Amino acid sequence: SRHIELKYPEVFSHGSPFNVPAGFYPNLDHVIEHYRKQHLEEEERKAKKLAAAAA
Amino acid sequence: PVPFETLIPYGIIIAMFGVTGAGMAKVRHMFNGDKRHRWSVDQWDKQQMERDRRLTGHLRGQTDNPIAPPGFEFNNPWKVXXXXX
Amino acid sequence: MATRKPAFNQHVLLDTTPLPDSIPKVKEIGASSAPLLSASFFIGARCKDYNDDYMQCKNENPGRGEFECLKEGRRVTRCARSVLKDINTHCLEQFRAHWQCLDNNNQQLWQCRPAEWKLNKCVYENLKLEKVIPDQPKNSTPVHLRQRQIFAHHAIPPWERPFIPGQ
Amino acid sequence: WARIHLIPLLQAEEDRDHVRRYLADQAREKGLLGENIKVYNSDRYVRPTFAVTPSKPAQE
Amino acid sequence: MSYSQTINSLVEVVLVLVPSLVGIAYVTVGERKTMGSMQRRLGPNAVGIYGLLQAFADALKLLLKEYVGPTQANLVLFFLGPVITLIFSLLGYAVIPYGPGLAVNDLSTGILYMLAVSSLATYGILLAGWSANSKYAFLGSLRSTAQLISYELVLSSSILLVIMLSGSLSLTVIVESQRAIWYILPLLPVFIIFFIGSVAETNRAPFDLAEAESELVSGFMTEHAAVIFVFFFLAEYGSIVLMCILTSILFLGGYLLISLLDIIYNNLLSWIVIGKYIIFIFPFWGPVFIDLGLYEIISYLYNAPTVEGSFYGLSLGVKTSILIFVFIWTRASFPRIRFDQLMSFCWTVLLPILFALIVLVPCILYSFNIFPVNISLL
Amino acid sequence: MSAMSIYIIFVSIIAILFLAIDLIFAPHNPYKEQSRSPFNISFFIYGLVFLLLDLEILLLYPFAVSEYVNSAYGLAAALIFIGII
Amino acid sequence: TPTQTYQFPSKTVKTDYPLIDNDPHFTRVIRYARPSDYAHGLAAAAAGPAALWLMERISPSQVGRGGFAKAMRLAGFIGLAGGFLYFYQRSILRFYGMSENAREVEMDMREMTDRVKAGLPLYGESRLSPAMQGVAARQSRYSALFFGVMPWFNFVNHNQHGVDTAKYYQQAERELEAERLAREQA
Amino acid sequence: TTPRFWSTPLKYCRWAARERPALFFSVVIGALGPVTLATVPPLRRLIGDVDAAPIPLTYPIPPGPRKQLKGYDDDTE
Amino acid sequence: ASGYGLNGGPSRCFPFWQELLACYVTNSSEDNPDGKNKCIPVMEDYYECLHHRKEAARVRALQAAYREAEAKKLQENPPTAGQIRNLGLLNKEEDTKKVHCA
Amino acid sequence: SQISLLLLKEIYTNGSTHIMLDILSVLAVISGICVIISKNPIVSVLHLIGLFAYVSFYLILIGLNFVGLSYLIVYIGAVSILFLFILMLINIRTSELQSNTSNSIPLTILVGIIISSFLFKMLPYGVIISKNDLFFITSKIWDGALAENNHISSIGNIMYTNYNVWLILASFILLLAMVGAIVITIKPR
Amino acid sequence: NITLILFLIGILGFVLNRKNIILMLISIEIMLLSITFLILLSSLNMDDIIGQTYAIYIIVVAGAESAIGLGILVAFYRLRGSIAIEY
Ligand SMILES: CCCCCCCCCCCCO[C@@H]1O[C@H](CO)[C@@H](O[C@H]2O[C@H](CO)[C@@H](O)[C@H](O)[C@H]2O)[C@H](O)[C@H]1O
Ligand SMILES: CCCCCCCCCCCCO[C@@H]1O[C@H](CO)[C@@H](O[C@H]2O[C@H](CO)[C@@H](O)[C@H](O)[C@H]2O)[C@H](O)[C@H]1O
Ligand SMILES: CCCCCCCCCCCCO[C@@H]1O[C@H](CO)[C@@H](O[C@H]2O[C@H](CO)[C@@H](O)[C@H](O)[C@H]2O)[C@H](O)[C@H]1O
Ligand SMILES: CCCCCCCCCCCCO[C@@H]1O[C@H](CO)[C@@H](O[C@H]2O[C@H](CO)[C@@H](O)[C@H](O)[C@H]2O)[C@H](O)[C@H]1O
Repeated sequence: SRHIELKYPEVFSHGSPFNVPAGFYPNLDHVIEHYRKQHLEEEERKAKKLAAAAA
Repeated sequence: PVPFETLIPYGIIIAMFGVTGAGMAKVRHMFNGDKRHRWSVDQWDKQQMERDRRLTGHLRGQTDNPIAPPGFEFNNPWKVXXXXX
Repeated sequence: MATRKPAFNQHVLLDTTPLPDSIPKVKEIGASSAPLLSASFFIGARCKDYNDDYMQCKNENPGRGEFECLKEGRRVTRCARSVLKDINTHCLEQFRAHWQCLDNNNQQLWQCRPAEWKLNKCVYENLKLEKVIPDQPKNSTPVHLRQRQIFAHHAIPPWERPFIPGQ
Repeated sequence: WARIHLIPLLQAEEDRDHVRRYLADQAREKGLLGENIKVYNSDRYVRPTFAVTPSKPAQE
Repeated sequence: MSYSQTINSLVEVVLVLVPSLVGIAYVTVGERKTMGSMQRRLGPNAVGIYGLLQAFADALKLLLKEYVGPTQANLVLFFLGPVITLIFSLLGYAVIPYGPGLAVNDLSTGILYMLAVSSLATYGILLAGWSANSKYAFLGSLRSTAQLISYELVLSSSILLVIMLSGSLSLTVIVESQRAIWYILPLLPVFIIFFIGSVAETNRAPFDLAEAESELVSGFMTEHAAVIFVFFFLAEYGSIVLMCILTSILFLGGYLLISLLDIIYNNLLSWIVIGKYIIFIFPFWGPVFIDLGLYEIISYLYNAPTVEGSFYGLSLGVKTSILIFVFIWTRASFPRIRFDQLMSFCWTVLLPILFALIVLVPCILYSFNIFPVNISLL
Repeated sequence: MSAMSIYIIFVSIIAILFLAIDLIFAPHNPYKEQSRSPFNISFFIYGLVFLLLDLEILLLYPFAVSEYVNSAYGLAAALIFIGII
Repeated sequence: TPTQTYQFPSKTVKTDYPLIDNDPHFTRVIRYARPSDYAHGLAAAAAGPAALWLMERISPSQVGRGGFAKAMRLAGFIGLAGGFLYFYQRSILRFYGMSENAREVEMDMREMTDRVKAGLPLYGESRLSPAMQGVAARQSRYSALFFGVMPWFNFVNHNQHGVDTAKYYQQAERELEAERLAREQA
Repeated sequence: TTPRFWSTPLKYCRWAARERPALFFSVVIGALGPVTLATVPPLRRLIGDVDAAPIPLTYPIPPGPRKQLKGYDDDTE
Repeated sequence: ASGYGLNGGPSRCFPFWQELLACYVTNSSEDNPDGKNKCIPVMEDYYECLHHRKEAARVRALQAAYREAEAKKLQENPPTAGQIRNLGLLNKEEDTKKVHCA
Repeated sequence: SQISLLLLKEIYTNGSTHIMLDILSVLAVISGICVIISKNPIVSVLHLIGLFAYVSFYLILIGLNFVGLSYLIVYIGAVSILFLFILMLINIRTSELQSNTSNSIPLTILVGIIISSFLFKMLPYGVIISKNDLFFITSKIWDGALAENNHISSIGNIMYTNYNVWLILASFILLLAMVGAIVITIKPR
Repeated sequence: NITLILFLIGILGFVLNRKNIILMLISIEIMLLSITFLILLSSLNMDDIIGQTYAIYIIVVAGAESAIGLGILVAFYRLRGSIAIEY
């Protein structure tokens, strides 16, 4: 593997909630859609695995 | 009976504490433009006084005019330092 | 320039270069620090939409919001100039009474309640604007309306009444 | 809440000044060196950390 | 600003140091006069009209005395040592507020400043005792250092409990927060522990037996070194006065006078524009206060910057003096405690109670929604 | 200049002057004219128990000036830290 | 529908069974525990005290009069400690998807849907700030996996649980549309 | 003479209150903190003492799309 | 990188770090080896924010141009500090006109 | 027409001289030299108390009061005191600790060059930031100055919540230094 | 640059020491004061509070090594009667 997968993807939710200047934090919905797709694909694989092998 | 002689030194100490607070409140009053001095000042209060200097020239100066005078746009002070950062 | 607090600053650098003619000019707010605090709750009664739009435009465009949000900032400084203009037109005496109080009170609001209540009376009558502090507790009197202020250095005389809009 | 109703007016004045001094420095560079040097590979405005200053202050 | 900063810097520093120094001199006269009334005698009453010059002659005598301490193998230590012990004594006064913000340095970490200057006290008791040459006495300087470090934990751990209530380390904010109530009332047992810890910290009697035993084992060949030096005496008296002002800042009002102008407002209800000032009370009548002569003058003097500052400092002074009495009264009331017994008091009684209260206090402040805001308010 | 600077220098001047009266005015005579015992271990224990508890209370001072934000979650962690020490 | 069911980036772990929650609340963990979970916790808990008594009989300590009673107390606390951690860790791995959890997926689907139709916040109401809720959630997500070294439990009502909550809302919608037709029919 | 906690729990507690008071009441006070957390807060919500809302420590940006304001434009200047 | 600054607010170079984390996580995978090559300029900006070497280099030539460009041109009347300190003040219009050469 | 950039002094809201940092560096170096050359270990610990003070002031001078005061409370307050206790009770013959220092001058010369030449390249640009000289520039902000916190409140906002695992390990390190140091010194009972 | 020099001082305390096991105790703490001091000055440069906190935990571990170090040195002295190294 030359690719690193973050063990803590929750560092995208890090950052002080106080004295925040407008525009300081970046628009990271492209990131949240990545992780949403990853959770939905993994839910599907197991779904497709323990439902097609339970019959 | 009351031994007021032993009580004389204590009254001296109370008079000294009185003179420090008396004399320090007045020197600050005059220093601050014959107005009461500011106390628990944060970054916001200090910058607010800096913009007071911009409008009037005095850090304690106050003006209620709705329009800023000409030149106000360029008098915004950007501080310069040699070392720390 | 950087937002870092300075420790060894000894000089100021001024740039006399003017803003370009492409950007529409706006007359700037000229009220000092204490006049602004006296009129602070009036401004957010009227310009809250403009004040919130300006902060939203900047949030919408990260890292590029000083530019690209310039029209909105001019809208906020015109809304606030109209409040400062309106207060001088009708409540000048009560306004100056309150902000000159705050000058000698560490600009602490609880230290000038008798002056504030009179200004709130005059601004509500003349400009129909009202001081509102959002999300205040529900089981007690609002702090800005209490007959007694615990942290006041001088006691509020009992005949000085808090201004309730309608009594 | 009293500092909130003032934060947008005070910021707006600072933002016009940040645009003024940034546009002025870009122009001051184009004449002096003939072009602009790009310090970041993004359109983000970074608040300057260094400034070009005169070699001397006012006489005072 | 109206005039130059250096002038303003100089006037405030002189206005704090010269009254503080004159006061530290009268605590020495006062402790001999108070102990004499309680011992049915007189204090000094001859050097000066009422003995008011006793401190002056004592100090000038020592200054003129020969000093025969070892200058060999240590020249700086003999001379430049105790000098900065006196600096570490006066450096704590630069954060005392004589009214809101009326301090030399208004410091947000003002409390952590006075915790730093206090840990330097241990050096002025360790190093001076290093000069005396007698085996048992040297171990008595280590035992005095051990008492100071132990009773410093008492003070710092109990200062912590005040900070939880105030939310700030600024002495001004800590006093302003007591406008609601003095901290002696809700933190009663913390105050007593602090005052007892503050006597033990100053090495004062009844906690002075370690440094007391040096004079009993000196022998027939060697002697002490604190001899002609007024430094370690001004360092001592000034640390007692400073432990009284800080004790008042934290638990008594600080500079807070209980204002009677609130009471008169509640009682008086017959406001009259003719200047009569009738009162709606049972002992009341129609007063004849002169509007032209008195009321106009009295109202102006009350709002004067000099008068209001004066009362703020007379309040802090009256409260410090009451505590100076309680230190002198304590020395005249008790015998001495042995070093092991004071150590047991600190480590097996006081500190266990303090750590029990360190748990309980923030737990109650959470239970009654009373955690203060830690932003700059007040 | 700042006030804290002028204050230390002032005290420094006074502390020097009392040396000057002593070294100027007090008389000065030129003539300025080995065993082992175990030390008690309790001296070591006094310094050590102080050193650790003093570091421990130091770690709690940030909590007392950050209570409102810390709230229940911060309290629980600090209670755990208080409990261990 | 809140228009955003996946609101926070979360770690996907490769496991053999469906995830119900990254960070189940303590009461949900207790409430879903199957009766076998109780047998196993009690069985492990008694083991440390019984191991210690077994050792004393087979290889006596030769200790004084009260020493074994003191040790029995300590071995007993460790048994209640390890016993409860094992019982909790056995229930919470079905939430994580690291144990067969067909039963608890149904119990989860019912309750979470029954909450939606009641208008309730899906994961309850937190007295803590949205930011302190996010700190709490990052601390407790998959933390029963570190129990052998450090104990941690969720006692906060955050809404960050690693799951796309569209399904609970979808099933509530399909269940509401089923009941409405029945009422209209009769 | 002095009792044993695990033989006579109540009898030890009286001796410790009488013979080791600073130590005994330290453990008592330390336990009151854990109790006060458990007890007062539910009783407070019974009597209706609602906890105050948190104070703002950042600019309070409202959620949703921008409102499309009209007013205070360059022409008005 | 932490997100927490000295004044209680966020850290100055935290936006650049998230812009760099977002780039790497959404452009580089095991399917595509070079996707992380879009993170190169994004990583440079992060290293620039923390250290300020390229800005220091830029402002060190521009300052050398201006200082010898304003060292040889004719000076008419340099405004004194007291004049600058009265700029924009409501009763010193004469000084402001001198400063802005209008 | 006139120079657009204008540089003038600050009359009241000024700041500190950067000269003091160069002084406090010199004494810290001077104090540190005397630590590792002093014959008597008592004196070396005193030169250490001096070095800790100069570094403490250096930090206070650049804005880091809580940690600069923490260094004062912790090192000079308590660590050097424990060092003084032990060093004033252990019997020390000051000539048995004295080694021929003149031999190690060449190895001092060699290791000084090699370490200095390598490690200095590793430091970042901001630390070695200190003839056209670059000036650092600062300006005000309003949204970020609403409720500013002192450094200790900012450390506290995160020390007990987000990074609380660091508090757990430290609690256990201090707890081990209690049990372990008591158990290796005292005679039980 | 001061941080690196003060690091050298701690190193050079190990270069010049044939007899002082106390100066070996001392120089370890000079080295710790360099590394903590470097972390702190870079934290001011990047506006990060984590550098400040990391300094705090270095200071707390540094004091704990002094307790363990002076405790072990006491245990050694009790049976030795000398901290000296015969050479
Ligand atoms: C002005 C700055 C300081 C310069 C030096 C000033 C003098 C300092 C020493 C005098 C101050 C008071 O110091 C204190 O004096 C009293 C006498 O009154 C002494 O007291 C001594 O005599 C009294 C006489 O009744 C006895 O009760 C007591 O048992 C005995 O110890 C104390 O032992 C001494 O500590
Ligand atoms: C917890 C916050 C604390 C805030 C206040 C901190 C104040 C610290 C001031 C320290 C000044 C020096 O501290 C003080 O020094 C003197 C001289 O060494 C000591 O005094 C010592 O010498 C005198 C004689 O000259 C003896 O009578 C005394 O018994 C002896 O202990 C005091 O015991 C000590 O308290
Ligand atoms: C730090 C600020 C600068 C320094 C300020 C203080 C200066 C001090 C030096 C000047 C005063 C010297 O003080 C004086 O010294 C001399 C010499 O030691 C002493 O002189 C004594 O010893 C000498 C030895 O040669 C004898 O010959 C002489 O007859 C005898 O009186 C005096 O008794 C003392 O009073
Ligand atoms: C000389 C080499 C030394 C190596 C030291 C380390 C050896 C580690 C051996 C243990 C490996 C894991 O062993 C594992 O334990 C868990 C305990 O619940 C069980 O694993 C089981 O877990 C849960 C139930 O709890 C089931 O949902 C899962 O399907 C099943 O695998 C099995 O017993 C075994 O698969």
